[PDB]
Amino acid sequence: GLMQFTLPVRLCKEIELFHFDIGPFENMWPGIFVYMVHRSCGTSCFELEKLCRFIMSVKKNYRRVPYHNWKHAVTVAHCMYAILQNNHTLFTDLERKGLLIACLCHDLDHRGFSNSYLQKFDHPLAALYSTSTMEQHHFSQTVSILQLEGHNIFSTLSSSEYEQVLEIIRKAIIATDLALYFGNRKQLEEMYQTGSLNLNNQSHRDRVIGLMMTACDLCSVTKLWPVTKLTANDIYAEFWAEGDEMKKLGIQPIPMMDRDKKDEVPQGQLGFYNAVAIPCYTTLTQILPPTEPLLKACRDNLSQWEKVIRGEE
Ligand SMILES: CS(=O)(=O)c1cccc(-n2ccc(=O)c(-c3ccnn3-c3cc(F)ccc3F)n2)c1
Ligand SMILES: [Cl-]
Ligand SMILES: [Mg+2]
Ligand SMILES: [Zn+2]
Repeated sequence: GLMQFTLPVRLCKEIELFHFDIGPFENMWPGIFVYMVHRSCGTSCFELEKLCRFIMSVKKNYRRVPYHNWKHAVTVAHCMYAILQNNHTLFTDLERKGLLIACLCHDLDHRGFSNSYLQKFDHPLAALYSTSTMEQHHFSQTVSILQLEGHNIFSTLSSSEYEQVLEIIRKAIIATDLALYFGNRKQLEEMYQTGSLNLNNQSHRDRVIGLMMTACDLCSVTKLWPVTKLTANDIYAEFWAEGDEMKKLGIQPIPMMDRDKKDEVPQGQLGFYNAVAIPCYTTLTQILPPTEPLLKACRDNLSQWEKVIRGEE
């Protein structure tokens, strides 16, 4: 039990900060995640043998796509770690366990295509799961991996603790469907502003955990500008591949996905910051004040894109 994961000094210090980038060394990402579980949760909350085997099976079931890959999973898990560590006392033992795993597993077996493309292609997954298509698949994949021999990291939880954590993970992964984000945030905005928000109301927690998941998922817009700008290439590589596939189905894609309209990206980023990312981190900061650094970094990156449009870069 007395085996700690230890990171070089720079990573040890910077991993605590919201804007940490996990770096280009793939083989350090597992250690970085176990490190975050040990500090967030405890060295006893998982059997290392089972955790390690769970992490490497999850890694294996992420695909070699430009953005929705293993690096994305660990990046989203790290943002969640930063939130839990800046909000120590507000979350239960089970919520800390469930949510880091939820974040690691939230895009399992992503193919690089939106729910929309699956529906218009008429993919079997779109028949199995009529809404939040990929997110139901992601949870399904999470459950399948937990059930491989020697992979059940929740074994030593009671039957009711176990049912609770799988329920936390299911809602967390479903909430990463950005189509559900708009309504979730509207409701949390209303409840905060009437003083009706109660963290003892489970269905209020559910919504707050929902908004944290959107925050962690979108967290590439909260990094130092050079990280944010370079992730955007990966994001748009997937978008333009989906646009190509739309044109193959005979559908003109939205401009976001059309690689012909590559000139419109800077304005498209402003819309996304203004319509999605700024509202998301604003409402998160209202509910969880210590997550303000995510709103601040997001605002800095909005300004960086405004400079791109104004020809200053
Ligand atoms: C038209 S809309 O409903 O506003 C809508 C639907 C889907 C994607 C975007 N969108 C546009 C521009 C971006 O930069 C991102 C972005 C930034 C960080 N993560 N993501 C992201 C988020 C996802 F959910 C999926 C894939 C992603 F790259 N997302 C907008
Ligand atoms: Cl601590
Ligand atoms: Mg997803
Ligand atoms: Zn994601």
